[PDB]
Amino acid sequence: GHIKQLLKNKRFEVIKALVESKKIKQEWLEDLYSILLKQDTDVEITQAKYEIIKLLLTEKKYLNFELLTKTLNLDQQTAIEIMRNPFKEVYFPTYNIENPEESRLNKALIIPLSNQTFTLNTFVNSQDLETIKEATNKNFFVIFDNIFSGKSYQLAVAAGLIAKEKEILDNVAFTGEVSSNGFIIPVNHLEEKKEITEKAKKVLITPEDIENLEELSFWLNPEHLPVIFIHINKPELALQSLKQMEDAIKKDERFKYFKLENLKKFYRLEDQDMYLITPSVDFSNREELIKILNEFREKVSKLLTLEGVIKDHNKVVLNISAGISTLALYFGVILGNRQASIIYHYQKEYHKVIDLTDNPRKIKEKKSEFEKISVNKNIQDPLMIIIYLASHNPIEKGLELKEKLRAKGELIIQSKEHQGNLEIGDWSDIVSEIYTAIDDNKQKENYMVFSAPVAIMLALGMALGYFLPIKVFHYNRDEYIEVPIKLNEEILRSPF
Amino acid sequence: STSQKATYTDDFVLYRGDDFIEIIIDEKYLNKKVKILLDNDTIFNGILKDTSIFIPVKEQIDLEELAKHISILPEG
Repeated sequence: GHIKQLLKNKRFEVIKALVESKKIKQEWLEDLYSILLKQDTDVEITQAKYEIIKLLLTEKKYLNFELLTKTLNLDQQTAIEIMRNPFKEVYFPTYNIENPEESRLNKALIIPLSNQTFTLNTFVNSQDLETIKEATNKNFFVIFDNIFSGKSYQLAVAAGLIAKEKEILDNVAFTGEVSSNGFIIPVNHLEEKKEITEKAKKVLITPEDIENLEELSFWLNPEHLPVIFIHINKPELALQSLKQMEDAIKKDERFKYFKLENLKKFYRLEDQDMYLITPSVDFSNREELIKILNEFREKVSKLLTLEGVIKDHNKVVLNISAGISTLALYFGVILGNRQASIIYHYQKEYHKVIDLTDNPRKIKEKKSEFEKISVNKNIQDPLMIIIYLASHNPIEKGLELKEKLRAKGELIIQSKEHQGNLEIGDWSDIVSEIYTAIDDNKQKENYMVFSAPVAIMLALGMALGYFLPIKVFHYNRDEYIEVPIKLNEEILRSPF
Repeated sequence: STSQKATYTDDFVLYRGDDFIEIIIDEKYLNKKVKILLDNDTIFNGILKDTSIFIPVKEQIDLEELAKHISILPEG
């Protein structure tokens, strides 16, 4: 046969070329399987082995149990697990000054097993794999696509064993050793490895980025991966504000492993993807507001998709803050009440004030008894909604606008026995009560003004949706200007 | 647009190199007088002592068609 002839002549590049072209006779398979047992004397043999295994795993018409058990001397359970369990490919760089063949971004194919850990490569030390098995509490079969020295692959193999989804392993490479109790150990030649990985258009994770396997698992399989979105009015305070938000995230027990650089590396994000700058906003300009809201939409959708790495949108928590209450209202209206998030309030510390991680749809629910707000209602067809929850009192200008714009009705809402200005605290109940008052007194056409913090307005927008025909007025300095965007326009429909 | 690196027939195996295409003739034609023809043009005619015949590749043609075009013709 051709395979016996080529193997006799040690034509491993031609054998690998035949395997990659998937043009393989069944009668050849046995010989191919025997190649898996040859000594890894040069890179041709190892690459041929790797491609043979990948062909057996991708075109399972060549995967044969009789050859797996008889030719590879595998027990029945391990062979069947190789047949059934899916494989993962992870990337790891190696730099050898003496040999350029060993300086490369190599791949490791990993199949989880139950009670055996082995490899088909002869140059790999068994105890190095047993360390990974002990650290991850998972037995595994592993094969490599290049000959190399060292154990810098331990982090990549642990990542392949821990990660539930294989998408994040396509853009991220790993280097470093692993201890028995799950400690990541530093490795040499970080700069050349980073150069190699970025040359291959991938991001590299070094032992200085993550401390242990638990931190790695937080990034690989997150239950609530935290992303950041902060709207600011001061551009030169962008990065600083981001750092503050990072610190604000670290104060949460659920996100103690969070690091901005680790998020940017793992999910291929830049700083600009997490904030929005409005130098001078005109709330009477429809086109400028349209552009700002479309930018907000694009950035939030990118943060929730992350280039397809994230499958479940509810498994991502958007830590969101703003700098303008009027703009925060539309931000909340667009964001909706289905995405898990955390609304913060900036008082020089970015304090968490509203938490919608577990159950996002619980703002739309109303209250039968008002406990934190006081309402002065007069239900008529044109309702004038006034919200007083800040230091400045907008009630006078609110009533002046009420009779100035020929608004008959009146609905004033303010805090209960807190003397106007509100203190830091849990603000979900306040927003829920305001939404209750607004929805229970909804009319055909209504106008709304407010002097309130950004978080309250953002959560109120998330609660309202785009179902209410409300006209918003922005208060710059002693005067109100109509925002030319109604809160019920089709452009504000929440896609999340 | 084919990324296939190799193909096989009953007589030879085509392998795609960097700047060449290699015909690996079956060992059964060794030390025998053969005539290897690409289409109707002669690429070899003599005693085959080396099973490898290299030809230039220009346009990354489908290796299946090229294998359909190459033929080995022993004499005797």
